[PDB]
Amino acid sequence: PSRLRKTRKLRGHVSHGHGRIGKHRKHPGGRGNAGGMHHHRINFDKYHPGYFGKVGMRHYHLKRNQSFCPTVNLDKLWTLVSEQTRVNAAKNKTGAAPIIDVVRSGYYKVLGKGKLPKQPVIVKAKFFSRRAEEKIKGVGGACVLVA
Amino acid sequence: APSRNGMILKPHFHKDWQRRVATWFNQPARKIRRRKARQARARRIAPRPASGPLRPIVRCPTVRYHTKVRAGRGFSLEELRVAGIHKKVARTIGISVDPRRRNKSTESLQANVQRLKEYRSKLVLFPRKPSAPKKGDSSAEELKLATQLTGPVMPIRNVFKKEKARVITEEEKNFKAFASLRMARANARLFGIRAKRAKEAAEQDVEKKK
RNA sequence: UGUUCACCCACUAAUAGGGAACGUGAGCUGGGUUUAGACCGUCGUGAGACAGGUUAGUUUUACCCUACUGAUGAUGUGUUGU
RNA sequence: CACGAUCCUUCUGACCUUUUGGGUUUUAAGCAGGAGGUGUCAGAAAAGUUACCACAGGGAUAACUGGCUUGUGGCGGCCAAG
RNA sequence: GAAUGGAUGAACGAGAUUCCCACUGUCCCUACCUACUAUCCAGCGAAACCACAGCCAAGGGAACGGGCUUGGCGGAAUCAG
RNA sequence: AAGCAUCGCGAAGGCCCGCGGCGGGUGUUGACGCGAUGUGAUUUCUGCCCAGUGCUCUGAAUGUCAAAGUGAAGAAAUUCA
RNA sequence: GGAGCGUCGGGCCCAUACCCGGCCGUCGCCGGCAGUCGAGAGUGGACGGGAGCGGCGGGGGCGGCGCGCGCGCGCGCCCGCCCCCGGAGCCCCGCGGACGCUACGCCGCGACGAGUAGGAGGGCCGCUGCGGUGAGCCUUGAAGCCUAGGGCGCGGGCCCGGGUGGAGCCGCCGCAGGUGCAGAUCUUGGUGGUAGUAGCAAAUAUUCAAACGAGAACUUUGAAGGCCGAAGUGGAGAAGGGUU
RNA sequence: CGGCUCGCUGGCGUGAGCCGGGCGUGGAAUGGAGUGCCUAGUGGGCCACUUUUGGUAAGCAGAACUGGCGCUGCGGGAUGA
RNA sequence: CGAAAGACUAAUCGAACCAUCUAGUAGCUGGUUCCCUCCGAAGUUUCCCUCAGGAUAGCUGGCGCUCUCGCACACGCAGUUU
RNA sequence: ACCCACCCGACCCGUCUUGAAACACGGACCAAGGAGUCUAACACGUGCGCGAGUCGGGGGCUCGCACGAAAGCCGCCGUGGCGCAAUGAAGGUGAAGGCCGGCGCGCUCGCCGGCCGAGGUGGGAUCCCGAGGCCUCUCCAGUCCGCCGAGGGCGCACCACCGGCCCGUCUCGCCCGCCGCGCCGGGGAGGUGGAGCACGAGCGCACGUGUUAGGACCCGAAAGAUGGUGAACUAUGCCUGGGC
RNA sequence: CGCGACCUCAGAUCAGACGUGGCGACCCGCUGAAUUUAAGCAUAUUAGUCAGCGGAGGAGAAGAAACUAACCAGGAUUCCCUCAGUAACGGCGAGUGAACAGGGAAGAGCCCAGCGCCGAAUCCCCGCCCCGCGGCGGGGCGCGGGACAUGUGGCGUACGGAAGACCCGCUCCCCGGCGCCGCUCGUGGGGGGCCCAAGUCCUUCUGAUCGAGGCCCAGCCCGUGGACGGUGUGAGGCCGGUAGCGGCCCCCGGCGCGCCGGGCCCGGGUCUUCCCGGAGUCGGGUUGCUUGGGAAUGCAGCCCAAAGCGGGUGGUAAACUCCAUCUAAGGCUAAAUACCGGCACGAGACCGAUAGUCAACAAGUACCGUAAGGGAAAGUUGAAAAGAACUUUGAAGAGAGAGUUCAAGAGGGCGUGAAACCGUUAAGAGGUAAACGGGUGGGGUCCGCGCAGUCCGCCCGGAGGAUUCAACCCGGCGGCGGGUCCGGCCGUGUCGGCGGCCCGGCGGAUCUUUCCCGCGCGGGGGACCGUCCCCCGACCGGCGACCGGCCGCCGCCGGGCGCAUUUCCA
Ligand SMILES: [Mg+2]
Ligand SMILES: [Mg+2]
Ligand SMILES: [Mg+2]
Ligand SMILES: [Mg+2]
Ligand SMILES: [Mg+2]
Ligand SMILES: [Mg+2]
Ligand SMILES: [Mg+2]
Ligand SMILES: [Mg+2]
Ligand SMILES: [Mg+2]
Ligand SMILES: [Mg+2]
Ligand SMILES: [Mg+2]
Ligand SMILES: [Mg+2]
Ligand SMILES: [Mg+2]
Ligand SMILES: [Mg+2]
Ligand SMILES: [Mg+2]
Ligand SMILES: [Mg+2]
Ligand SMILES: [Mg+2]
Ligand SMILES: [Mg+2]
Ligand SMILES: [Mg+2]
Ligand SMILES: [Mg+2]
Ligand SMILES: [Mg+2]
Ligand SMILES: [Mg+2]
Ligand SMILES: [Mg+2]
Ligand SMILES: [Mg+2]
Ligand SMILES: [Mg+2]
Ligand SMILES: [Mg+2]
Ligand SMILES: [Mg+2]
Ligand SMILES: [Mg+2]
Ligand SMILES: [Mg+2]
Ligand SMILES: [Mg+2]
Ligand SMILES: [Mg+2]
Ligand SMILES: [Mg+2]
Ligand SMILES: [Mg+2]
Ligand SMILES: [Mg+2]
Ligand SMILES: [Mg+2]
Ligand SMILES: [Mg+2]
Ligand SMILES: [Mg+2]
Ligand SMILES: [Mg+2]
Ligand SMILES: [Mg+2]
Ligand SMILES: [Mg+2]
Ligand SMILES: [Mg+2]
Ligand SMILES: [Mg+2]
Ligand SMILES: [Mg+2]
Ligand SMILES: [Mg+2]
Ligand SMILES: [Mg+2]
Ligand SMILES: [Mg+2]
Ligand SMILES: [Mg+2]
Ligand SMILES: [Mg+2]
Ligand SMILES: [Mg+2]
Ligand SMILES: [Mg+2]
Ligand SMILES: [Mg+2]
Ligand SMILES: [Mg+2]
Ligand SMILES: [Mg+2]
Ligand SMILES: [Mg+2]
Ligand SMILES: [Mg+2]
Ligand SMILES: [Mg+2]
Ligand SMILES: [Mg+2]
Ligand SMILES: [Mg+2]
Ligand SMILES: [Mg+2]
Ligand SMILES: [Mg+2]
Ligand SMILES: [Mg+2]
Ligand SMILES: [Mg+2]
Ligand SMILES: [Mg+2]
Ligand SMILES: [Mg+2]
Ligand SMILES: [Mg+2]
Ligand SMILES: [Mg+2]
Ligand SMILES: [Mg+2]
Ligand SMILES: [Mg+2]
Ligand SMILES: [Mg+2]
Ligand SMILES: [Mg+2]
Ligand SMILES: [Mg+2]
Ligand SMILES: [Mg+2]
Ligand SMILES: [Mg+2]
Ligand SMILES: [Mg+2]
Ligand SMILES: [Mg+2]
Repeated sequence: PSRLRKTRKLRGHVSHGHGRIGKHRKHPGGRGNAGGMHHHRINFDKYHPGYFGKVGMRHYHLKRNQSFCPTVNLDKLWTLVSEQTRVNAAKNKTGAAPIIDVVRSGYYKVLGKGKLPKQPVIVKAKFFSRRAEEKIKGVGGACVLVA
Repeated sequence: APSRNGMILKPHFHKDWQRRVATWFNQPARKIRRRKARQARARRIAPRPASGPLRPIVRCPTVRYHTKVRAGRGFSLEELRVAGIHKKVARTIGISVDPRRRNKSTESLQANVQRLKEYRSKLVLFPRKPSAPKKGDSSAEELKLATQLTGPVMPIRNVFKKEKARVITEEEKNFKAFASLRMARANARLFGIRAKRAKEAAEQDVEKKK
């Protein structure tokens, strides 16, 4: 919508909002990220601390899927399963504890943020945190490694 | 020139890109054309599935996909050999065959034999002439269907086995997972040197004798 | 002497001093400065340099407005002439 | 006051990390601290000439006039030792 | 200052100087004449240039005004210069 | 410009072209010639300077001087000779 | 005998400054109004017993918190009532509520208003096309054009009258953009002043009569006077032209 | 005021940090405050009072301080940043 | 190509002309289209092969939010003074 | 609003500039044309939908498309993107604490049972409780309705401060674990680096402004590069003719 | 010095074939800048991009792993989405920059050399006959030529293959013709032709209407047709079309059946014995280019130069070592993909004659340039030419009358006809260039009046005329509002029915395989939970969600009411 834009309101005025002392010349700074070291340095090193320089190790044929390891927190572990597993449990009276295959739901690691409700579980997962393990045991459950 | 905060960003419009802009005003016209051509091909292969041939079940590669299962390119030779379909014939009954597939584990093999067996059950081979010889099915299962199969033939559905609620034996509860993982990491790490030091120590024991 | 300036001869009453975009190039002239051609000296490895010398080198337009010069006329006095 | 970023090099440091299908060893690559310098000292790697010259501009800036000033030049007082 | 050539030198030069004789309007010092113009007329008929325009003195002013301030003043339309 | 004076070359050569060729120009040529520079008819001269920058001559007597090749140690990349 | 200079009076002169008033806009007000009492607000109302001229017998405070338009009252007759706006008649009305209320509306009080570069808001300002919508307009005259006609708007602009014209065009709500010019030694086209001006001056030269003809300075014929003066203004080619 | 905490400090004590109570206008004048995001133009300046450096001085060059002009009309200063 | 003047090479030569790369780049000239309303600057900072430009502070606008109470019942802030 | 008169006022615009009526440039006049665009990427603001999710592409199913190259639908609804977790160069690791009771010597360390469950200080719009008024036509009783409300509380968001947790790192220390007792693995205390956590705010769509890359507001070089055309002029050589 | 084989080479206007140039949007192979960015510049970038050369096809190229990976593993090529502005490169600056996996579009796989077996079992050309002949083919017959053992053809190629013995089960696939049947998706494939609904109805405007009003239901008639165009304005019905699984005729394709001519004796498993791979290539060194590819991603030249349990890859140089993974140095292959050139169509929130292509027109034209090349301007009378007969002035161009046209105030460069600028006509002014702002005056032009503008409207009082009613009941209709929620429909929250629950379905990682069906899994039942529906009673919000009676009120029509009422008029 040109109708709404600013150039409609600038019609009539000479400079078109670019001033008349200094003008709208083509590329007064240099094109683009020109002068990162010289003559634009201050902007670079007060809004991009650490642009310039190497750091760390190269890694040639990176393939991301090798390092694939999506995490989930205890916080919302019960979310993976239907409420009626968490309900048929705190009930039942066998002391059963329902299984939660986390790898089925698409998380490999189980990290340990959050309060887990006092209600036993069997968490199957590829990897665990230390704390996530501990919390799980404290609920009265069992962590289970899977390949 | 940059002005107070923003991504120091690199656009790739320095070559003559407007010479190679590729618009998509086709796409509707395209989508139709494919669709017509699709419906034509069905009609040509008259009672044969529109899909194509039947294709194997197959697991993806890499740790990432790993858990999922797709359709593969074609059934291996072992899978045809065990099912008892002559490879040259299998092409003629709508069974995809690749021959470059290895077959590592017997769980993936027996599944894919089972597939072909099931296919052969629910297949309606018409006889060559209207006069009916062996193999060719009855005119009952022929009149009741010279019907095409819409969609992929015997589709693969990645499926899960429901685990019932156990009781947690004092042993599961005993397990120290995180520790176990740390241990298992370090033993892979240190396997190799440990073996070299033991090889050193064995040489020192033998060197003591001489 | 391109000179401004300078000096000398002569006359004279006297050979005072200045200004006008250092009056005055669609007024001239173009000798000199100050393109390009060339020579010499000094300087520069060199291309080249030199308020160092030399020689050769295109000086456009007015019919507009004004100003000035002269030329017909103009309003008035009824018209005309004296 | 007496000093120097990124990149690169070099040395020192840990039973350190990586060197990619796995293992051992050399090698290399990282991590951390010093050194090798940028004096145009917040840090290009860099000789002239053009009178054969060009282009973008500048009265932000020279070479005339004209303004301001009058040191300097020119001209004129006052005092009065001579 | 010596083949970055030195010194010379008859002949030659639309080459650079200086003097003398002759000759002359170069000048003292200007004048008269001729032809073609310019001029007036018939016919024909362009261009550059052009903010608006077009009388001065002084003032101030981006420090030399046609326009501003204060004074002088101002009379159609034109011709040749 | 004639005149003078240097310099290179005896042809698998001097000088030069060409993108390339058992290519081409000088050259249908051979030092009284081809090629490269200066000075500039004649006359008369043409001093000294080989430190500098050039050019050139010699070359196991010899400092440095690359790739290959030779040896060396190393498991090898290699390093050193 | 100032229209000079120094010291001082009264008086008068006028800026867009100051004061009062009008009108426009902006800002602010916990602004007001979806329908109610109420102007330093400092209550209103059940309802029960006991009673009545009683009351709440508190500061030269000069007073606000308490008093003289009634509390009980006139009527029905010491007892009853002290009644209902579909009717008190109203300055307040709690029974229902604008002429007003497109709540992006309407209304009230104050204050304030220079502006380049620049920023933002609003434009029932303007251009062209699209979805909607105006039972829109139009040969009984669309667009455009022109107008010493009538008006509106602060303005961008707009609307009507008349003329001209001869086929299409507009209002509103949305969307869209190749959307508004005085300048760019801007581009393309057109037109002036300059101007009936400069100019139609290289190479000696024309004159008389006639013919044709609407018409003769210039054609043609005749006569005269002139020039080129065989290195020609003569007589023939080459190239080039291409029907001259 | 009352009490707790300390791995600090130390003859005992410091000093700090915590809880729990108890007390209200603490000079004049004025004014509603705080706070966060996007952000253009600008980065040639000049002038006056006073102060002030260079300079014989300048409508010269250079600082300070405030206020101007620039961005700004209006009355006065005849004319005028 | 030049008996050398940087001469000449189709009115073009200190590098011809034609088409393209090409809408070449420009810290530099020039221009940059309707109305009202409200707010309204800077020419100073540090850095820059920086000094006719950028960066960065500053100065401007816009959007807000959080609270305050003239609804007899206020805290904080200042180009002052005490 | 057309013309004329008169008094007062009044230099020509545009532009660069500290300064323009300038003896600064551009501009004789009129018409039409004529310059901040579009794409991509980012950021912030705003509007809408859904919300620990969101998403639509790409693909597919529904039609000869009149309107359609639309519209609709999809275990593709989610392959996947962004988001929901960081931190380390990396190997890797990865956001909880409190309290109570018991057992280990409570050793501000190690292990076993119960309860609460995102800490605390100050300020915080707002809610909540509310002594007490303040009247009612009388003396008291007395529920109903307000108005205010001293005093006291829960305290959103947000801010400041102090605690805590996660990753990197250092320093100091003492214990645990077992299929592999090891140059194995795990924890503690105290600092200190992190674009962290501390009951989530994102995703998609749309508009606006700003900043960039692109012809990038419009106009402007001197140059540079590739491939072609010319010696009809002129330069020089050669061939064949002419002339003095 | 003969004749004859072959080998290597010539020549033929020998017989018969092919290749040459073009186009170039897309495609394949080379070649290859510089403007530009970096605020300078040389590496980098621009860019393997423009220009240059080569060669194609309807597509091209690529392609059946010397692949990915490191998994529980995928499995040719191309294309899209994603990966990802990521890993990486880089004066680590500017900047640049992939791949695998994952999801899709599509989907298709094959053949030699070799090693071997088979009397060369093979091929080409001659010549005679039968068919067929506008894509030169079949069949037969020839002591008719030649190619070929320096290797043709069948079997066979790594997914293994061959040959053998017995286990099994049985025998259609192809082409040259000749016919014939069903015209075979935009709903009869492709092409061609020719066809198919309804007003010129009534009035009326007009130069002419396709307009405006009407016409048994917005009017008549068709409507599977109201797209579009044309026709003297604006047309579903005047005409061409448009709609339609509408028609007919041609031709051609494609597929179905029959007959003939040929070819063709074409399997699989099981055990044994044999068989097996492309050299100046890989690989190394190198130099140069190239790449994100980094101690060398790919291509090159030069030098070296292999092997066979080898070789290649396994993204950091090397040695040792295990694993994994392909099988290189020969070849063919549709498809999804591309398409600013061509032929033929369709459309548009585009432009509307200084725009849009250079070009709406006798445009790559005229014109320029030696040449390469450059390159315009330019649309519109009217419905119809009805384009002005004739008279007259003039040598004529030009006029004046006349005429045509609705109009020439449309006259052949003619629709409309702005401005600059000019002519005239009218008015007004005039020595400080004009022009301008503010303020008045004078004159003009028109515009509104008034031949009193005393402007209207309520209510009232009076005097004159005027018809009918208000008021009042009565009968009818319609509307509102109300509570008794009275009676019934209606729906919110709650409770009761466990009643829909199987006569109520979906969802669930809840359960059960006591079930059923199909092969521990899939589908369906069967429990269970969550969610959505029937039955009646009770309480409550009695809600604009409605009905029925009753009430009250209002309004209209019709009755009555004749005149102290009732309106009208002046
Ligand atoms: Mg701006
Ligand atoms: Mg400007
Ligand atoms: Mg700027
Ligand atoms: Mg498919
Ligand atoms: Mg002079
Ligand atoms: Mg003069
Ligand atoms: Mg002159
Ligand atoms: Mg001279
Ligand atoms: Mg000279
Ligand atoms: Mg004259
Ligand atoms: Mg290995
Ligand atoms: Mg010179
Ligand atoms: Mg010079
Ligand atoms: Mg020269
Ligand atoms: Mg100056
Ligand atoms: Mg000398
Ligand atoms: Mg000598
Ligand atoms: Mg000399
Ligand atoms: Mg002037
Ligand atoms: Mg010499
Ligand atoms: Mg020497
Ligand atoms: Mg203002
Ligand atoms: Mg402005
Ligand atoms: Mg018409
Ligand atoms: Mg457009
Ligand atoms: Mg214009
Ligand atoms: Mg004349
Ligand atoms: Mg002749
Ligand atoms: Mg500036
Ligand atoms: Mg300025
Ligand atoms: Mg050049
Ligand atoms: Mg441009
Ligand atoms: Mg600059
Ligand atoms: Mg503001
Ligand atoms: Mg400037
Ligand atoms: Mg200046
Ligand atoms: Mg100006
Ligand atoms: Mg001046
Ligand atoms: Mg200029
Ligand atoms: Mg001019
Ligand atoms: Mg215009
Ligand atoms: Mg947003
Ligand atoms: Mg920004
Ligand atoms: Mg831009
Ligand atoms: Mg240009
Ligand atoms: Mg260059
Ligand atoms: Mg060809
Ligand atoms: Mg550059
Ligand atoms: Mg630049
Ligand atoms: Mg440069
Ligand atoms: Mg490149
Ligand atoms: Mg090309
Ligand atoms: Mg192909
Ligand atoms: Mg291959
Ligand atoms: Mg692949
Ligand atoms: Mg991303
Ligand atoms: Mg690249
Ligand atoms: Mg063979
Ligand atoms: Mg029509
Ligand atoms: Mg029609
Ligand atoms: Mg018809
Ligand atoms: Mg490269
Ligand atoms: Mg490796
Ligand atoms: Mg191929
Ligand atoms: Mg035209
Ligand atoms: Mg036109
Ligand atoms: Mg055109
Ligand atoms: Mg036109
Ligand atoms: Mg026309
Ligand atoms: Mg026209
Ligand atoms: Mg007409
Ligand atoms: Mg007309
Ligand atoms: Mg006309
Ligand atoms: Mg027309
Ligand atoms: Mg007159």
